[PDB]
Amino acid sequence: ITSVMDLDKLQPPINQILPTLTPILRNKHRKVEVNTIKFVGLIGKLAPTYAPPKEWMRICF
Amino acid sequence: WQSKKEYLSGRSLLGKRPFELPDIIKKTNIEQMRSTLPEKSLKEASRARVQPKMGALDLDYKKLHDVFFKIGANWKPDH
Amino acid sequence: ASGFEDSMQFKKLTHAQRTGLSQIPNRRFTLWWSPTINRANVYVGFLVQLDLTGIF
Amino acid sequence: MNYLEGVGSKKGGGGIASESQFNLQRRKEVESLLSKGENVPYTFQDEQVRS
Amino acid sequence: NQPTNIRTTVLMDFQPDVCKDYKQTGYCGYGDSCKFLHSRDDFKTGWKLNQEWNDLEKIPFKCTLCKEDYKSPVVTNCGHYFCGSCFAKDMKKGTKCFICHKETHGSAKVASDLQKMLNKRKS
Ligand SMILES: [Mg+2]
Ligand SMILES: [Zn+2]
Ligand SMILES: [Zn+2]
Ligand SMILES: [Zn+2]
Repeated sequence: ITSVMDLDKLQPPINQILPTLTPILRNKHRKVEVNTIKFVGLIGKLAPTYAPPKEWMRICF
Repeated sequence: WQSKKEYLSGRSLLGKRPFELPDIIKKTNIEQMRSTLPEKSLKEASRARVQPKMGALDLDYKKLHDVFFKIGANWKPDH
Repeated sequence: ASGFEDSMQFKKLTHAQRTGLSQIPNRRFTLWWSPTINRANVYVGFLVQLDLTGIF
Repeated sequence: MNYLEGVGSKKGGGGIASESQFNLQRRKEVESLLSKGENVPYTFQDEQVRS
Repeated sequence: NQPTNIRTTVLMDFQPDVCKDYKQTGYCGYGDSCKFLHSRDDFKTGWKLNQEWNDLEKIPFKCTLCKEDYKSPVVTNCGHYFCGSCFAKDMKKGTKCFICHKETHGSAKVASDLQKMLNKRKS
């Protein structure tokens, strides 16, 4: 939905989505880690400006 | 060849010095910011992953670019 | 809850994480019974309103 | 009233640390024991009498 | 059957129960046991992405050469503006803008659009 639809008009919005994903990266398994890392990297491309840079550093770890 | 020694064997290699950055690069000041030659409790490290801390190097981007391009354009190794 | 407990994590849990009890089932019990457990008819008690809600 | 339990946590950061980090710690201490604590110097350091 | 005649003052509850470690970091030490919310909100697009690694008036009215009113005005391939006497004199020395230092090539338009926007009546 996110890649297809415009970011600005996403309902949740993005700035509320991204901090919900960072604790999901700790979810082990694979289906979650794979599908998440593709979602987080999407936002790195499309909307980098939302989460503050100390949030991107919490993801890099 | 004809040496059973394996080409590189110690006697000279015992005393080889670690590495010296070329002088032009050493101008970029990195030598001071990260001291490699020659600390953090494991608890304090795991606290850094969660916090984290920003602006560790304080390197200047304009200076780095010029060393390779503007100032060190024609810099070529000595020998 | 009997389903998925095994695979949470293994080595990683901190003492509280591993030993302590989850508040999550009690919260489920007090949501389901909320309108009795929270009712205005009470003998003695004082009204408060939550910050941004209209819930007393 | 969950104080009945008796576990707790400090309010700082994110605890356990990563298995790779434990090995680095454990292989330094093992080389401290067997070494009997001596500092074996680097070859370039320009010579604390050694054992 | 709450009594008929009573006014009870609402007392706001201002304390949110948000867990301050999980709000900031996204990791809470206590885990599923934590007595608080864990809800994780973040601010509002504060940051502007500028990379160091890689009715505005832009028209000065008095000249950059005369420092006087534009007379016989001049346009370049920029938005530069000069007097007919101005621009001709700069090329006697300078190759480029008195401002950009881009290539003018001595190219100068009659700038009447200036006199327009320097009219009170525009065009
Ligand atoms: Mg305590
Ligand atoms: Zn918590
Ligand atoms: Zn002039
Ligand atoms: Zn110009």
